[PDB]
Amino acid sequence: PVDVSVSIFINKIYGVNTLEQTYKVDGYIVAQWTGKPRKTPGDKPLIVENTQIERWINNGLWVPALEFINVVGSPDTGNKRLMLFPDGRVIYNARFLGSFSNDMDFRLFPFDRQQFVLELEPFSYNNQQLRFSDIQVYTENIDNEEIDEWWIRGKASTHISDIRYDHLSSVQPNQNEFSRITVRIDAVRNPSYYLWSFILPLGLIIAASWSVFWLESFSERLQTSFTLMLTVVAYAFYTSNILGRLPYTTYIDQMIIAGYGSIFAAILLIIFAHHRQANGVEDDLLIQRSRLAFPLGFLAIGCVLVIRFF
Amino acid sequence: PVDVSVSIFINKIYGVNTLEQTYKVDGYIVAQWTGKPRKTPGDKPLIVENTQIERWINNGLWVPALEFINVVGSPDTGNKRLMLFPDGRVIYNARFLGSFSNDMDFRLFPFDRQQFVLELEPFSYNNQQLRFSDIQVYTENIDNEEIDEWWIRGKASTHISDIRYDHLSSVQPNQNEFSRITVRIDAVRNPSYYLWSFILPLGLIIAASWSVFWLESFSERLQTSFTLMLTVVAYAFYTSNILGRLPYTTYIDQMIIAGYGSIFAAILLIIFAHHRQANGVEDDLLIQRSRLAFPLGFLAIGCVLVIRFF
Amino acid sequence: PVDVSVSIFINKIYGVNTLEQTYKVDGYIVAQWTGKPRKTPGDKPLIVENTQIERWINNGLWVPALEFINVVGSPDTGNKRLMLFPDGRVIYNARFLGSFSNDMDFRLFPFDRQQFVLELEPFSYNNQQLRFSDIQVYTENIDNEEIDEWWIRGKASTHISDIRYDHLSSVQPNQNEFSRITVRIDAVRNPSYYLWSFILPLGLIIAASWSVFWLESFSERLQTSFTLMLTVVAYAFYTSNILGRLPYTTYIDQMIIAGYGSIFAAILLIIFAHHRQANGVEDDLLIQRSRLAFPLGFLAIGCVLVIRFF
Amino acid sequence: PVDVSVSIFINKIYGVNTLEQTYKVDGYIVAQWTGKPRKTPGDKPLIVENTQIERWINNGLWVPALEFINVVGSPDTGNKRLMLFPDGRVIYNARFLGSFSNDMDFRLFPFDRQQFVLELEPFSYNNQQLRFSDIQVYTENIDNEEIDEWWIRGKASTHISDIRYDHLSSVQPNQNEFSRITVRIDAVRNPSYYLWSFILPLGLIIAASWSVFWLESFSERLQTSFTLMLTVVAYAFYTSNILGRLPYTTYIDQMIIAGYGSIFAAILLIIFAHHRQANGVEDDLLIQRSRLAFPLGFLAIGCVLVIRFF
Amino acid sequence: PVDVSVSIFINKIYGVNTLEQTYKVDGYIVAQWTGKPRKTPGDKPLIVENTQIERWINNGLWVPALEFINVVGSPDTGNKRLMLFPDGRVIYNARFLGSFSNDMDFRLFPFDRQQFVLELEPFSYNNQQLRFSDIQVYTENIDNEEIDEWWIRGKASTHISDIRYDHLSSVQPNQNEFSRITVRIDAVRNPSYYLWSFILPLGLIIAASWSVFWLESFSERLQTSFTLMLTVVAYAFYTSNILGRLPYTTYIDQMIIAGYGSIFAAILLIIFAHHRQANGVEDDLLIQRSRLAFPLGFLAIGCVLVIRFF
Ligand code: NA
Ligand code: NA
Repeated sequence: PVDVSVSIFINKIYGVNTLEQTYKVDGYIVAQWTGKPRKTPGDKPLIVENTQIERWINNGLWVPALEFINVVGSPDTGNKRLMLFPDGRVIYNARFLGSFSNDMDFRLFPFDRQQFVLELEPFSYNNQQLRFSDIQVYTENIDNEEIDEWWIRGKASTHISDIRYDHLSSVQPNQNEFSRITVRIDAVRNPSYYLWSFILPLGLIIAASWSVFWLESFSERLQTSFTLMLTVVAYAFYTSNILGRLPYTTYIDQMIIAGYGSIFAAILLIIFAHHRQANGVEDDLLIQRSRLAFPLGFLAIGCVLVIRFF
Repeated sequence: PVDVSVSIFINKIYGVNTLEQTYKVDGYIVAQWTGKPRKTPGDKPLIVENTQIERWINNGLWVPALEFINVVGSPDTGNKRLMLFPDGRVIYNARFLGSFSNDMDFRLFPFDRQQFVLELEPFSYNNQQLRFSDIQVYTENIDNEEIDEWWIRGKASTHISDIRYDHLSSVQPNQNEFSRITVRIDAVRNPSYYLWSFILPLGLIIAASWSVFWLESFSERLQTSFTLMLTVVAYAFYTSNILGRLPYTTYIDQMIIAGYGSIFAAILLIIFAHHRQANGVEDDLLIQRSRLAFPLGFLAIGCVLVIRFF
Repeated sequence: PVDVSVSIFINKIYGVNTLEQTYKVDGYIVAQWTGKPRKTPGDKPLIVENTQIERWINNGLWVPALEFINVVGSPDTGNKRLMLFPDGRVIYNARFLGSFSNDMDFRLFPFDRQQFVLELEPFSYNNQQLRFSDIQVYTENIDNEEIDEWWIRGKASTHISDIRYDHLSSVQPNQNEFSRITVRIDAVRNPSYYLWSFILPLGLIIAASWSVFWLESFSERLQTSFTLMLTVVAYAFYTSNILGRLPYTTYIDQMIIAGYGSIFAAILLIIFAHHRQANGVEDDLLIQRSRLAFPLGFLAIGCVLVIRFF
Repeated sequence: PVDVSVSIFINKIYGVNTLEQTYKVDGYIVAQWTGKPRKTPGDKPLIVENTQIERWINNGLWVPALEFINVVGSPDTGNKRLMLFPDGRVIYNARFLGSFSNDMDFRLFPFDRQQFVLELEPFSYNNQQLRFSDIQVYTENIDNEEIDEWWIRGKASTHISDIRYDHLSSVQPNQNEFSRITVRIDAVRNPSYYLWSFILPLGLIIAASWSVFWLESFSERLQTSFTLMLTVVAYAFYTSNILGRLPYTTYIDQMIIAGYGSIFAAILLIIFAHHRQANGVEDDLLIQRSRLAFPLGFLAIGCVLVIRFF
Repeated sequence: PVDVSVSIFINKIYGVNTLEQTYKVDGYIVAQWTGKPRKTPGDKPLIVENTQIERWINNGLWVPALEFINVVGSPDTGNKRLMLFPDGRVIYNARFLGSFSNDMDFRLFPFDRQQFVLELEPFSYNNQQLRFSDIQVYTENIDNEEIDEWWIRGKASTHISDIRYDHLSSVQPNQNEFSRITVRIDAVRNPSYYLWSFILPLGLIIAASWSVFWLESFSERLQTSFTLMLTVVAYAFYTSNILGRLPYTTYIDQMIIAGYGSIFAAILLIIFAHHRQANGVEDDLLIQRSRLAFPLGFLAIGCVLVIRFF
């Protein structure tokens, strides 16, 4: 087998698209490995750039292709560099730019923690003939800085894994498992946008929809609460704006459903109160006396969700 | 004729676009077939990667092109591998990534069951000179896991079909039918998103638009019901958001039209009730007595649609 | 001159974009023509696939380029096949996929009938040296089936036309007119989507905006009619959603303007009625007596438009 | 210097995008020029198509590259034709398709007049070694017909200009000015869409918001005028839909701001009128007597803008 | 080391996308450097255009690749020119078109000042073998003119920087720092669009929501203020339209939150006023006496933000 040493440089991470579960990675790929010695002009290694590497491959150079597994489309390679040493180590450099896609789990969406994964494999050389020795990661341009809505934490977590591909069994019986390089880039979201943008105006709308309880006329109790109920229902599709069509709820989702329950229970309580007014002049007191206990109850449900879910 | 053995690996299915009737498939193609024996260096098969397969084709190697029928655009191939055995079997490997399009039928949209089809054909070699022997499918990375709004069930269903192309009749009279590989990937949707997102707030709006019947003043009976009627009409275009401009209705569509009928019959009943008030003080009882029977009627229409349609 | 026989296969029509006046066509191109005889291995015609046709062109083969006139961008060709017969007929096959654009006329939009046109020309060979003999069309996969909002009727209508290009006059004086292949694919829209989706809720809104005439209080006559008037105005941009910024009106457009006239005349009639109430207690009868005659009038305007326009 | 004769054919203009200031042009490029005589087979000029022009360039043919200046991206060339005459004139043909971008000035947007400009330059040959003799334009397929929202007027206006490029001064001291071909295609918009689509419903809304002055109750004067004021404010973003984020106003913009002034002055006048009602029963007459003079005033402001601006 | 002189021409800047933090740059690249002398036909330098530069590279010409660091995707190069002098200076010309991305800081968004940065580096040649001598910038076509929402100020600010790349340490121990060309293009936004488009209608809405204080009936004080409050809340997402999901607020954001505070404090003050009405007939004076002091207070908060923030 042949040892391979890979060094990775990450330029910038951008274009994180939760709707399509994609994100874009910029950087360079450097693969170092050792072969037979050769002769170079001078005692200095040879520089072979693009539209000249193919000529040396046609001469008989062995340059394996190292693909990326978790990409959509094709890695948009730029220039590519081949470095040839007389002593017998061959170094291939290229600038990738890939649109990477991976699984994400949005349970606690405003305060979520994700990771970016990079999965690299040789295309046709198994570890019995091409082994990845080690990788050292270079993340310094994005080491501690904020992506447009995500914060970065710490260094990269890396691992090389060996995975079996059963679909080569008819064409390569026993040696069909591949050395795979896996790199993790941890990332945490900034809650700040949603905190100043949605949970605040919703908070004011909930407060006004509670303050409607202090009124003393029936039309003011119903019509304003109805308009507020419909406009609160109109904010159901905020999660679908940023995220996909997720089968599970978030804090915005759970909060807005709790708001729905509050306003619907309020309008049912008012209707039941008027139905208890048999003559239209007998006044109930206990049924609107909930101005101070149930706000503590709603904050209690909120703090139970906060304590248990965190 | 020449036998061909194809083994298929499916990496991931994503980007299911019901609006354009497209979906994206990642994976690898492996075609195995047997020809004349040859000479290789060593007793080990030769590895010929990209920008070197064309040289061996120019040497006289017979590598047929196996296209995909049901794609939009072109399959975005990546690297391609040619495996050459001295004993006389030639194995071609390539990584496809295609945007696949096929028919879909959205009668029962929230609870629908679809399948993904892959249709492959050689470009110019009929089965009298190129026969597909068999295919074995490899679906393990996506064997039992949820696509972003679709669930996967079971293994792949495969079939090889032989179809006649009449447009080669002027250029190839009798032998113009092609061996086609067909692979089915069954998929079932998750109703969960729409269940928590749309049928619930619509349910609360219908319940409030019914609870308006318990009021005792004319302006409250009309104005709130009118605003609720217009906002219920405003949710007509929800199906057009996810789906296309379909000629047929769904459960959201049938439910929202039933809601339209309920609110329009309610407002007509209220107007007819006031017209029966000849003096403006004579009160009707039978015309608003439908508070308990017609909700059972609406649930009856719903359960009839549920029982008969399922 | 040289005869050319072209046979066309159409795979599927999709992606009809009325906003950009584009549509996508899938299929294969087959051009058959006769030249000088040659020598082949065996008595069987030679199969020359892609990345090998260029070598035979460099050998001295005459393969003309047959472009498409009415495309946007470039035809996304796939594989291409060259068929070489010893007796002297050369057959070129390729899989096109083009985004085709042509004129459309949307006078009667919900019930419109269009056609898809395919315009093909050789790039540089006039009919004095390259003549199109005939074409036979192959439309069987889409022969009788519904495109996502269009129905297909009958077979293809074809014609070969000879058109003069005056811009070669400085470079080719007398022989500058080109043989052009024209294929028509008739298509009719399905009215069903718009029939269940827009003309129905608009019908209910118009009916409610008429039923407001049966009320007996001024505020109920004005405020509800005003809200309904503004929401009917809000549906002006439905045509701009599907279609472009058309200089002419459709049935949705004419219907919604008729609705505008109805609601604006109604609110002016109510204001004029209240102005005729000099003391605020004198009641008019003739000015609201139009509950039964003018609905017949509005249906009369509708049926006049239906009878005359159809 | 070398004379060059260019003849231009324009196929169709489409995809005019005011938001990105782009438009798409289809057509062919024909460049005719005279060089040294040569030998051809027969007495007939040689036809050299694509993937064969490069071989003759490698033979020593001088084919300059004629780029387009005002494009975004790259001109999507199709086939390219080289015509070789024995007498010594070389004719290059190619089918371009470019996305062209240029300045536009939207002062009087609904009734605007623009022009399409085509700017062509050789890439590296100045007029001391490559001179453009003349151009004759061929616009017949689009000579008098309507683009989807633009009308075409007259023939093309052309000019060849010689412009200095100062950035070659370090590499070519004295001879660094380039012969540039400039073609103008005048175009005028059709006001019809906006005339039937926006200025009409806005006209009805303004008329209703004036007709609110004829009412006799305070709540009807305020609430309806408030809802109409907010929905008129809601139509502020119509210009941003079609156009960009322009620093200057249009007729829709000026009209909607005039509407804003009318409704805001009306609501301030009503509030001031009620404040002049000291006892709540004393009635003002002069403050609502403006039903007939200020509509003439608003039409006067409109006709002043029409007369002065046109 | 080898000196390199680079001259840059900028054609046009367009497509500034704050949502994706991208912008597009058009222009040409010219690199001048001196090598060994050679022989040319005549005493005039040789013109080598595209699809001929690669042949001279294969002959043994040393043409380094000068990439751009801060691009997304790949620079869409057009034609490329090589200029060869007999005396020994080699000049490479090419037309780039890149989508450039860089950091932006939107604290004071309507009145912001940004700069466009261009970062260029050789791909594999460090300054010990390739040194950038100097750069002279050519910005004349866009020297003083307005980009579609940005104004340009002054000349370009340029600097050449030398940056260490630690990821070549395993492959090149001591000499791994690269000469980088950095060009700054200062740009200032035009506040005019937002000034006439959003801060004006919001100003009228705030003025009407203040003028509601002059009314004398409870329903008019509540219902209109409630509808205005909800529609003011509805304009929260204006910043998200142009900008991204920013963690920090702007002047539109701070102004709209101040409006939220004004309307919510107003509705709470009205509710508290009615609660102070113990009998429903006792009238408060001090609680609505804030018609003249708190508008001065709101303008005071605005002018404090204006003075301190500027
Ligand atoms: Na009311
Ligand atoms: Na209302």
